[PDB]
Amino acid sequence: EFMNAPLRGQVYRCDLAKPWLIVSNNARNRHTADVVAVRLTTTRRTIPTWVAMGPSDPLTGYVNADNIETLGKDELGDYLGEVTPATMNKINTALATALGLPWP
Amino acid sequence: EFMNAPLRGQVYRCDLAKPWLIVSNNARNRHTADVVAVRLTTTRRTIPTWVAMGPSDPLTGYVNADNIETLGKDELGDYLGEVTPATMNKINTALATALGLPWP
Repeated sequence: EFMNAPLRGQVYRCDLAKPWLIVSNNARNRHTADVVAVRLTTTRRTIPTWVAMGPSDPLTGYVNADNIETLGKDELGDYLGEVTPATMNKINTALATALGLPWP
Repeated sequence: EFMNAPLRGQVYRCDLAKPWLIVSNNARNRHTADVVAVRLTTTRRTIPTWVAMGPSDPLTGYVNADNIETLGKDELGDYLGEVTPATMNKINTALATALGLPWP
C-alpha cells in the first residue's frame, strides 16, 4: 500500500474548496493515482441529474451528477463522511442519466 | 440558440491539446455551458475501461473511460469526427464499469 485508498460514496473537501463525492469504482480508487467525483452544492434544483441529500446522510445539500471530474489523490482534503446506500442508488441513476446511458 | 451544441459521440481537440470524446447527454450539451467528456489516447491498454477505436471509426487509438472530465464549451477546439454507434455501445459499458454502476 503506497497511497491513499478512497472509497465510492465518500465525500472529501477539495480545492481544484468544495465537497466532492467519489463515484469511481473501488478497485480503480485503490490501485490508481486518481479518482472520479461529482460536485456537492448548496444550490437547489429539482432535475433528474441532481440528488438531494436525505435525513440519514452525513451532509446537507445536493449532488450535481452533471459535474463529473477526475481528481488527483493529492487534491483530496478533509474526509466529510459517507453517503447512505439509498442515496447512492439515486446517484447511480443520476450519473446514468447525465452520461446518456441506456440504464436502467 | 446562444452557444454551440456539441453531440454525444463527437470528438474535439481541447487544451485544458488532446482529443476528448463527448459522453454527456445531448439535452445537457445543447442547453448548458459545459459538457462531460472522456480522454482519447494513443496509449494502449487491454482493460475493461479502455475501448480501442475500430476500423470504421474516424480516429485511431483508445478511449480511457476512467478519465472523465467536465469541459467548458469555450475549451472545445477542432472537431475531429464522430464515433460509430458500435464503438459508443462499448464506451457505454466502459463508463458504467468506471463509475461502479450496476449495469448492464
